[PDB]
Amino acid sequence: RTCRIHEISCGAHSTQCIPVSWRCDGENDCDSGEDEENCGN
Amino acid sequence: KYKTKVPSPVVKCCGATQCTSKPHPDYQCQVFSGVYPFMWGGAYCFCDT
Amino acid sequence: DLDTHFTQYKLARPYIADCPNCGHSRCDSPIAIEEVRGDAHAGVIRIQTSAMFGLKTDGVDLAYMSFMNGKTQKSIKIDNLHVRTSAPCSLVSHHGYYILAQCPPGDTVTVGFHDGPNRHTCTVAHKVEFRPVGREKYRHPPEHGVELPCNRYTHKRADQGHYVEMHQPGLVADHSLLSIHSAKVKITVPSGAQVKYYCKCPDVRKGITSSDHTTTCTDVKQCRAYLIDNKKWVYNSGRLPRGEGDTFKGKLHVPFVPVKAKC
Amino acid sequence: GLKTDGVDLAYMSFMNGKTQKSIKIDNLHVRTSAPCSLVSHHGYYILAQCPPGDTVTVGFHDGPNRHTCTVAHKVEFRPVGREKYRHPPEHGVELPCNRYTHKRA
Amino acid sequence: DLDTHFTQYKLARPYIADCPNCGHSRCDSPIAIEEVRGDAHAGVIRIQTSAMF
Amino acid sequence: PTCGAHEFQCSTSSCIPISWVCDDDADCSDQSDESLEQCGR
Amino acid sequence: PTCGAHEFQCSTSSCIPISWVCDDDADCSDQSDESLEQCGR
Amino acid sequence: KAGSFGDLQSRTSTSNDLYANTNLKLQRPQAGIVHTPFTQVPSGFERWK
Amino acid sequence: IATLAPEPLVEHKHRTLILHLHPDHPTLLTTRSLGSDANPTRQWIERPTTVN
Ligand SMILES: [Ca+2]
Ligand SMILES: [Ca+2]
Ligand SMILES: [Ca+2]
Repeated sequence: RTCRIHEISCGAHSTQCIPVSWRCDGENDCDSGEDEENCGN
Repeated sequence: KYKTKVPSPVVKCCGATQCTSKPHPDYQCQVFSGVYPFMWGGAYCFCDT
Repeated sequence: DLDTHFTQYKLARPYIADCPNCGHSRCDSPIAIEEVRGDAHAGVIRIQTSAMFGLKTDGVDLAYMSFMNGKTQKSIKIDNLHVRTSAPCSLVSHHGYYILAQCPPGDTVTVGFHDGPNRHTCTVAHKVEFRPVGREKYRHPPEHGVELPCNRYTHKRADQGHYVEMHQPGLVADHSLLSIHSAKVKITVPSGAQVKYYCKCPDVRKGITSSDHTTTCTDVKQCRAYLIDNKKWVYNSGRLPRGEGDTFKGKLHVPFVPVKAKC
Repeated sequence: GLKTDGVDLAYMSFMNGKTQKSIKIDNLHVRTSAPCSLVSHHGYYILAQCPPGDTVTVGFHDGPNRHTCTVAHKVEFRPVGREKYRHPPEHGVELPCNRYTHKRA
Repeated sequence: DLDTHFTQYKLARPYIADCPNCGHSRCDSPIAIEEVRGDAHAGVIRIQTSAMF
Repeated sequence: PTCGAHEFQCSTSSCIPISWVCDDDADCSDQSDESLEQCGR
Repeated sequence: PTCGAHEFQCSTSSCIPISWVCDDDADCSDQSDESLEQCGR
Repeated sequence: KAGSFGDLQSRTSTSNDLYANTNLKLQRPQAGIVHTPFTQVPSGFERWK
Repeated sequence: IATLAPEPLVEHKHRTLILHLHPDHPTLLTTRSLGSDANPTRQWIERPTTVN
């Protein structure tokens, strides 16, 4: 991890970094499916 | 005599989509996985199978 | 006035959708037969296509039609617009997406139009039959006969209380706008196109751009491209992909509504 | 496909007397009861997709000439499977059939 | 002679008479099909019209 | 005989709507909807 | 997928004869036999 | 019964509630094209005529 | 590509199967039993009919 403050890491397995705006977009980006969960209602 | 109308399908083609139960006479839902369509000007999206 | 009927038909554009047996191998055609209705009492039918008839880029003109070849909406003078089933039918009128014709019985429905040396044909498999009126099974309407109440499709375009809905078009995929600049792929975005992209060259590189945006990846085969045109709307066919978010419920009248007449 | 000087798929050649003419394919029509949509042509052979009927006729315009020839051969429609359709559908069941090849080889 | 078959036909003219279904709505046309005769043995018919050929 | 406010009355007590006048059609038996005094052609 | 001396392989076990290469017909979904580099046009 | 007389039942010609069972079943699109196919029994009102 | 018939309507009874069939093309229905004798039937259905 240890990315910039405008980006959030995903998966916590390969330490890959994505921007925050790609939340609950419906596309499986990372290897783990944590990026499609905990989105807004 | 009836007339069955078909709305435009959604193609979210990297992942999966689900529907609710809309109130309509003889309403139908289905989800078909791994279609890989081909429009004009090449294939629709990159995600194979 | 003509523009009273043609008001909400100026706000929509033709589209390219799937047509079986367009040539011999079910290509994508600018004219695509959807929902031909054939339950009138004299063999008259109403065919809905994807092209636009009687509408230029400016004004309205009854001899001009509009269609698409790619992303450019092209207008062309109507010269030979033919409708045939098993013998060549004689068409009656045309307004927007809809053609009206008086056809002999058969099993196919064929439309076509020439622009230069092109053909642009589409053939759908719809069983159209001739329905006589009364207690005699004649095969063609006669010169002299007793008058009876028959239901037909009307000759005049008007509102008449029947509506269809248009929708904002979804993403249309174009691959001719992705080219390599020197060794890295470049996106050509014409005139506020808002071209989407999706690269998986080492990883996901999705985003929306509005101009230039020279992509820092190698091959043109590992990145998809789209095109967001929201100026004109389309009828929500079953052969077009839907939009992403909420799409507005538009309205569009059907020109040749069924009426009751004398046969 | 031959224009007496090479190979070009938009050309045809024929004889009017003892002189072997060569023209461009302008209106090559095949009709049975309705006009068919032809697929390919190679040498002596034309491939076409025709509706059923009792006659087969082809023709080509040389100048203002017509050049028609109508033979009497009964051609039918043969569906595949256990349903007797009269035109191939948009959707359904893929089944093995036997048809003439698109390719020239 | 070819002129012998047209001596009484120079005194005649075409005319406009009604016929159903030009397009959709039973025109008045220079071509008007009257008395189609089809009693031959190979599908050859003779059609009398209003125009002059 | 007077029709409604959204109807144009040609002759012989048959009236067509205001959307149907000056549009190259014969919606009345006297062709008053496409006459020279209304369309001005 | 090594084919013989009279067969041309497009991609992923798809073999066509050498006479089927550069003849204005796409016999492969890869379309390698009628490409810009293989045909030379 | 989907094929005889009551495939489509409506209380008034302008009514908003509709009864409809026409055995509408969706079908999988094939060979990579975007279209929505279906299969259903024909209208019994057209059969009653 | 060959056509697909509309699905038949199955109605059960005591040792009886009732099929309401509404074809759009002349469609073939062949049955047999899985016993010692099959007793096969074979017919082409053109009109909407009903068999037991
Ligand atoms: Ca995401
Ligand atoms: Ca008018
Ligand atoms: Ca080849």
